[PDB]
Amino acid sequence: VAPEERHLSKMQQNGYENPTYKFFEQM
Amino acid sequence: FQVYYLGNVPVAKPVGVDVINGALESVLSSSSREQWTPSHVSVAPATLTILHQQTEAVLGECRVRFLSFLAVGRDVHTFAFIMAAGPASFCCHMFWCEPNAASLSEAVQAACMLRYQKCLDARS
Repeated sequence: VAPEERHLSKMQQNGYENPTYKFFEQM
Repeated sequence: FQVYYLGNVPVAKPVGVDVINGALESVLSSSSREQWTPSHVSVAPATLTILHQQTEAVLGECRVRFLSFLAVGRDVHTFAFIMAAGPASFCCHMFWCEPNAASLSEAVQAACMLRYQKCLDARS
């Protein structure tokens, strides 16, 4: 598993929730 | 290589790989490659600016603090992010990336990481 493919599969499978929006949301 | 802006569509939720793949399928169905706008993204912790390839005309500018979610599509060329355009209003911005969406998706995640630290530094 190349370094690309690991981060890449996660980006596809899970994506990424921006903690900035989740932070500024709680308040 | 090369990024193409596919445009943007309203979406129903702020997060989800299902949501962004739904958006990518709609836009892919209703356009042909000849119509895709060559462009590049200027990425900063504050904002993302989508710029037309040669002319550098602003096609959108999005504040990183109201970006709720991002992902690479099931097709590895695809990238999308969801914006909270308002409290209950969500808009998905979509791209086709050659050779793939890895470097751009990772740049945008990195903006979100540094922007988040700023939010913590602001209230420390």
